[PDB]
Amino acid sequence: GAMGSMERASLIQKAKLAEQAERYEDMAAFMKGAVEKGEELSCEERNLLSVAYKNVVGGQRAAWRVLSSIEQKSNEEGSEEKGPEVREYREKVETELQGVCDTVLGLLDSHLIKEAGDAESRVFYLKMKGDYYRYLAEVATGDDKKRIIDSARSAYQEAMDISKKEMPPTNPIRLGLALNFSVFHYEIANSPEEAISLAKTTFDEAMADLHTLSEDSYKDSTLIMQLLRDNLTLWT
Amino acid sequence: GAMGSMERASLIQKAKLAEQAERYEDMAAFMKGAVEKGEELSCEERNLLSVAYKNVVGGQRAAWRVLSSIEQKSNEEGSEEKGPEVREYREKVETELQGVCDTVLGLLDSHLIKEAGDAESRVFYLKMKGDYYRYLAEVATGDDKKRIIDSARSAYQEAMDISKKEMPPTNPIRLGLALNFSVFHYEIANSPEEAISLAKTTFDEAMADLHTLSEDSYKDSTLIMQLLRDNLTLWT
Amino acid sequence: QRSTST
Amino acid sequence: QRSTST
Ligand SMILES: [Cl-]
Ligand SMILES: [Cl-]
Ligand SMILES: [Cl-]
Ligand SMILES: [Cl-]
Ligand SMILES: [Mg+2]
Ligand SMILES: [Mg+2]
Ligand SMILES: [Mg+2]
Ligand SMILES: [Mg+2]
Ligand SMILES: [Mg+2]
Ligand SMILES: [Mg+2]
Ligand SMILES: [Mg+2]
Ligand SMILES: [Mg+2]
Repeated sequence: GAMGSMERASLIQKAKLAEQAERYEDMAAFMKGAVEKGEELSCEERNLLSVAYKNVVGGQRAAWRVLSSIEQKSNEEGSEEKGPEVREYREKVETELQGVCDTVLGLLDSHLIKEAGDAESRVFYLKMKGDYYRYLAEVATGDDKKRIIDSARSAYQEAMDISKKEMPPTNPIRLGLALNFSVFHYEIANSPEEAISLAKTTFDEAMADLHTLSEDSYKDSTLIMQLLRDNLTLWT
Repeated sequence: GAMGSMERASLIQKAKLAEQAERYEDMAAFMKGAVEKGEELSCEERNLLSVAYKNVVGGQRAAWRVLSSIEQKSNEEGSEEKGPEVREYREKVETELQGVCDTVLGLLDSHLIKEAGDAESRVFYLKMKGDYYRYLAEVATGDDKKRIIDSARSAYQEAMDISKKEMPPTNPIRLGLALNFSVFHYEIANSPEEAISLAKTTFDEAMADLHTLSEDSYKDSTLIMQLLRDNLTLWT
Repeated sequence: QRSTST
Repeated sequence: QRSTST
């Protein structure tokens, strides 16, 4: 693409500069370029990829929710007709969001997942696949909605099965996957009981394994554990 | 442009939605489209234009400063050579910033300023012209730097002369212009004494005129007055 | 408060 | 602290 002429190492370096500058669209474009070099990503490189796109799509999602709320209020009894503009603009943001998700899913499919043999990498990328299908599901309202939901579920489930076999209960990737799959259950799949049970069992299993950890690992694991607890507090 | 087929009123409406969503690049593009319809802008519309571009360029400026700081540290005694990447990325951000400034200056020149006859509008647009030349000056390092500085000065000065003749001391536009011209003096023109004297005299003149105001006007004027005081505190 | 993800 | 503008 436009990054084809730039060295892989330079793309990585610039991704890191973009991160420091909070230039997440640039960060994402640099990491897309790096992925497209065809080489596997290191642990640190995976994190750059994920953070870049998380921030880009997160901004889009937040804008979409503002616009969708305004649209929904426009459809209430007693609201003045204001024309097609709110729908149009919501649709514009939606289409851009969908495009970013499709871009990420395309990187995963060509060829990050298929080349990922270690559980760290494979679980990481399958979690991402679940996340971006989840974001597609958040805006879906038509005949593929069920299929999009199932795609998210499938990816998360595969990642869960690997993570349970291959990673300790306190591994940050395993914990973040469980966190996000629980969010899927609660917010997408109409399965709040499943969400709660997953979050509880994940938390408890991790607590039981903290004793095996160094101080640094302990800090990393207890961080995400707190996110699980935050959702449990909100949902119960 | 890409907005040529959209109604003026629809562009305005969508600018307002973009503002609510904090989608400032979209906001700016909608307001560029509205300007390009060829009709003068209302007071409210001017504010949308200015806020949109202020936020876009403000983000770019903040990123540029992070990158320039990293670059400058790379040029210090004992810093490892790391190749052209930091400069390249700073330059990319810089060029994009310059482009946005040139876009804004182009809207002002074709044809917002020439059509603006009321002091509110004329001063507003001349203040913008000074601001965007100021932003160009912040990144300028070569043979046009003096000319860019002079262009900012010229625009600010013209706006000052009109504002003093045509607006009360407490008018928010007059106050914001003085604020920004003082910043110009301090940060661009190597004239800290001029900056301080302008900020003081502006503040004092406004304080003397507050008694003429309604509660609402009072609130609007004392807001910007506090910004003047904040700079005076920082600079003295 | 929204659900939290990572 | 930077200089403040509006
Ligand atoms: Cl639109
Ligand atoms: Cl498995
Ligand atoms: Cl670059
Ligand atoms: Cl005059
Ligand atoms: Mg190479
Ligand atoms: Mg009515
Ligand atoms: Mg759609
Ligand atoms: Mg492999
Ligand atoms: Mg028309
Ligand atoms: Mg050395
Ligand atoms: Mg340059
Ligand atoms: Mg006129």
